Amino acid sequence: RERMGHIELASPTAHIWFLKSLPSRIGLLLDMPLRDIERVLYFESYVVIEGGMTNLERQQILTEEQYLDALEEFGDEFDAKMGAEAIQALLKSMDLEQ
Amino acid sequence: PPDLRPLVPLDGGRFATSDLNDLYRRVINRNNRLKRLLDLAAPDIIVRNEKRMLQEAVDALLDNGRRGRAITGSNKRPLKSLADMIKGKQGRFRQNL
Amino acid sequence: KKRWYVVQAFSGFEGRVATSLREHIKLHNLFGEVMVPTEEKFFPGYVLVQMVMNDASWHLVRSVPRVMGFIGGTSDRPAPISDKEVDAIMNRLQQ
Amino acid sequence: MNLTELKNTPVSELITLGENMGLENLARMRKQDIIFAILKQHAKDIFGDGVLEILGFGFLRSADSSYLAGPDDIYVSPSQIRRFNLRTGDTISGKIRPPKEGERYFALLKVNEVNFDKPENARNKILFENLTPLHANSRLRMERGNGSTEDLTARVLDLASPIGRGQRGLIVAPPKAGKTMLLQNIAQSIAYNHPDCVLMVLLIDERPEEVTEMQRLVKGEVVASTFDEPASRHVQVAEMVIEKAKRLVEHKKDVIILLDSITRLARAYNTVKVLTGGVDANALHRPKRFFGAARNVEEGGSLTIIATALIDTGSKMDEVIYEEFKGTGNMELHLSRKIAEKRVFPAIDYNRSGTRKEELLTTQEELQKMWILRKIIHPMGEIDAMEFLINKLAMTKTNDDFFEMMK
Amino acid sequence: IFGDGVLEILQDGFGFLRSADSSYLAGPDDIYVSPSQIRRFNLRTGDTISGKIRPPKEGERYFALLKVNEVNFDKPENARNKILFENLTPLHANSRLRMERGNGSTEDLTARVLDLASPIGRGQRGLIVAPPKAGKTMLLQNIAQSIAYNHPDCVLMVLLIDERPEEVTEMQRLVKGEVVASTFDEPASRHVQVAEMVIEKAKRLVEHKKDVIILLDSITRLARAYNTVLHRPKRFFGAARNVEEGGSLTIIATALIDTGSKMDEVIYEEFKGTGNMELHLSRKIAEKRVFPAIDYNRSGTRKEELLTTQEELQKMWILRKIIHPMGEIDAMEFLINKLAMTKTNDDFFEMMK
DNA sequence: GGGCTACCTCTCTGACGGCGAATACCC
DNA sequence: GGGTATTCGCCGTGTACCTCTCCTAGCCC
RNA sequence: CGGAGAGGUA
Repeated sequence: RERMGHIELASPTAHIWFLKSLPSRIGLLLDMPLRDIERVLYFESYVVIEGGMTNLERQQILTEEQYLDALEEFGDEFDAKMGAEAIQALLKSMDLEQ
Repeated sequence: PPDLRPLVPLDGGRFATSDLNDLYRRVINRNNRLKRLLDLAAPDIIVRNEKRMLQEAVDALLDNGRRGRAITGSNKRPLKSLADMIKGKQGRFRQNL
Repeated sequence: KKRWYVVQAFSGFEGRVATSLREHIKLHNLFGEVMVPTEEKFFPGYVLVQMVMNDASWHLVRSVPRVMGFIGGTSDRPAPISDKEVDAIMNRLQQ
Repeated sequence: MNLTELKNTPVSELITLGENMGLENLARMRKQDIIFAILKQHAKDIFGDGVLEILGFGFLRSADSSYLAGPDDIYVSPSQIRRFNLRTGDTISGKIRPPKEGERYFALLKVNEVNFDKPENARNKILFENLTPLHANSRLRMERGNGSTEDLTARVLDLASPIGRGQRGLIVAPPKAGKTMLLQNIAQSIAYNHPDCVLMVLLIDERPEEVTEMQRLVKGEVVASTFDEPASRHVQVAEMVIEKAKRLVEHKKDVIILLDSITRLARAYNTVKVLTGGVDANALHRPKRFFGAARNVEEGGSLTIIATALIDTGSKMDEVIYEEFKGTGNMELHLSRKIAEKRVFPAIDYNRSGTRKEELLTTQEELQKMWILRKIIHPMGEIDAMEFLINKLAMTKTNDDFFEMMK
Repeated sequence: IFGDGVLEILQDGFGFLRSADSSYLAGPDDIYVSPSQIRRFNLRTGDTISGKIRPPKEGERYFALLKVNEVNFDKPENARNKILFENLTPLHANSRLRMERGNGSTEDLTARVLDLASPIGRGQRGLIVAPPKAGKTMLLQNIAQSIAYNHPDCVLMVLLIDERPEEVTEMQRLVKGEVVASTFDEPASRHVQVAEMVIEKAKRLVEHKKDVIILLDSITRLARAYNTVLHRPKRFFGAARNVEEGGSLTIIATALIDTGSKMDEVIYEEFKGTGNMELHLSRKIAEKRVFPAIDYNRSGTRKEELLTTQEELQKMWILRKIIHPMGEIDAMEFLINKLAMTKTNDDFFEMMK
């Protein structure tokens, strides 16, 4: 009655409470609107992670076509991901004091 | 813990299993599928959606019905998530505290 | 030239959705081949279809009963799978 | 594209053909999986055949696998069975298709040939249970006539018990007497003298070395089941054989079944109120119908079943089975162990041998010469008669010259 | 880190690599075999697997197999294209496995009488019928020593199930070969498991064109094991066969009769009609201290013309026609006095004519 | 009929009290 | 640059008590 | 030692 167990997930996932808290804790923390956060987590768009020397933005959202198009001219430092790992990596790249 | 989510030991073989145990069963199903799907090195188009299926399975486990179409039971009755047992008039506070 | 896409319902209905799909193709007379991966089971309900993406075919793939449809970035346009991954699943389909 | 054609092809050609089609490496694959993979790639029409085994659905068993459940069985829907009135044993040959997504067996679309005949001739037919039985009319002579040294066994068999169409005899012989060599001489003589008849050899609960020996020796179909298989398969194989035989007789065919395990088959049914010896009251009913199924049809065709009974095996159960089936048949060919120990082949008991209604298979002068021969052999002993018979049949080639010299 | 052992695939799908020094016993340090590697190489129970292993990580209790280097003392590329044992066509005994030593020693008298009574070939399936205290131990040692002396290339495996531990150590330190046993200190669950590991390893060697000869002195004991926990032991006995494509399997078992229990009589009566060689031993000759106490009249071999020549078969036929009228003791005294005049059986045949 | 494991069809039960709020409309 | 004007669902549902019903079977085997 | 729905009482 008083001991629990755990489950090792094969892929990281986001908490629905903080995702739809009204206001969303994830949303206003990264300055990213909730409109596209739902598409990123549900694997429906892409987000930039450490773009580097390119014409991209830190947290710019781009579709599948824009993902393939940008990959043609920039495929060395370009790095975009989708899902909860993309936002998780974005969370670790964020800073508090700055 | 299992004592906090037991079954219904009625007279018979069938069991009106708790909505939480059904939810935990689905998450393990959707997780063992994804655990095997990655060792096989399946195409991303399958892994991408299957992680979304796992994503929409954990959301129902935590707070079902808040995102969108609530995962129902057999035909119509929705299932009680972990939030429903604490939120509302039938939660632990307003019913047992 | 035909491309590869995924016809996806609620996971589990790989079996009967294809029997009706092949039969629906021969009635409308843009579709190359649908494969079934299995072992002596991966893709529990995800079927790969060799076809071309057309506005008429978009409704046809959604007109077969007991199916959801394509899954991608948005409901506006479906998302293809890959060029190398099709060869990857083809190799594992044989071996 | 036929199933039996790809089964006869060697494994080397099947692997080479598969590699050209662009598939999995067929080296680490089974032969059945190779053919199953080729049929799928080639279908992206296919024809098959087999004996129907109705379970409401059914499958098409193969003869090369002794009617064993295989992954390449063709599924037969009950709708087609109810439409064409198909039964267990009907040979079905038609177009087949590989199993679709979620399926595991080949499906039957259109049947082309039923029991090696047009479907219009099989839809209107008389059942086997309504055919009028008769005695042995046509003479199935076992004598070779080539003057070979192995023909002496057939010559003695003709003088002891002539075999005709629809005959239901029994070969009574203790173990270690020469039943194997005697069965081979009969099967070889049937395929040589009467090649038009359908020869079927059934070996239930026998050694595997003996199975492959008979399969590569006789000119016919060999359906056997080793002792490594349970009695459930022994029952299933026995039923599939007798059902296929009945369907052929219904089409006016001459089916010959050379059974060598009537005692082992009875043990199989007894395994799947206890009397004396350990025999159940309702255990011998199934072998009783399987044995008595042999009969001569007046409208056309016949069914010959020659079983070899086992005696003096040390088990009281086999004695009760033999004593019950003794009064069932109409032909007993006893073999003496004492003559077999003297290395006198064949060791046939000519005294207790005989055939009822033998005048329907031999002429008047032939029956008289056989009657006179028995009146000379009967006073002499068993061993003395065989030595006398062998020394007299070795001087000439045909039995007619022997009878002419006795007078 | 390198390892070796015989594979034992469990029912769940995975398996372990048992050790040979522990008589195929489940040990805490067994090597775990992943199901992926089993599907990759089509491995089955009995396949000798030798390759690189690794120690268990946090949460594991067995050594994981990373890469296999040698399969059944051969390369995996040669074992992938093989024919299963169930598809091999059995045949009768063709090659002659002569047991005569040829050194003229008095110990060879047991092997000489055995060759004149029951010639043994490759793929033979016989039974050594003998009551208790008849000389089965001395007869078995004479056969094992004669096989290792005449045919050193054959793989000799003496599997002793439900026997004394002191007798196991004596046989292992006397014969030249592999000795696996399972004493009565453990229940019949291990007796069945060890028996299966041996027959599976034997079948794999036959598939690799090897001549496996198994001297199992427990067919009566193994039958009691299955009856406690005749379909299983009969398939184990009938597994012996001569393969035309290559290799053979000879299983020489010793049956126990007149043991005071009627159960053993039914087992002997049922297995009598299975094999094609019976070597009966007489208790009267055994109690008189006349070794080998072999009943020449009760002995015999079916299809013996495929292992002996025409002149050899005739001499054995004439010898039996003279031995049969004489009594059991009189025949042995006649045979011993005639074989003692010379050293080889060729001189005996020349004097009889 | 079922054994591991699939198989339904519906999103933008609908009101109001309103409430900060995503979007949008001017000021 | 923002201060209101749409909008589309979003959380706010008196207490206690009594009776009664309903509860999954789908697919190729 | 349940979940929804219906009816009734103060």
